[PDB]
Amino acid sequence: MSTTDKIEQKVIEMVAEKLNKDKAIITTDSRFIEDLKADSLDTVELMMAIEVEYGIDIPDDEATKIKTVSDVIKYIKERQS
Repeated sequence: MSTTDKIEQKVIEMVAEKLNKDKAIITTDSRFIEDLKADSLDTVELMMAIEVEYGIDIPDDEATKIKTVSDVIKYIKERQS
């Protein structure tokens, strides 16, 4: 049995709290960065909430490795020690 599976279905609640994206907007290719025009000073805390929530770390280098629903579950997965 694996718990990570719950992450693939829980991600919706994550991305919804990360960039304040409504559940009716949560999409795999959610480009909130462009559509919502997520500024830099804003992404600082917005993206930070992903570290205090998941309890992991995500440097600028991997900032684009957990932005998408498929990348967040694909990265955080292998990242989860």
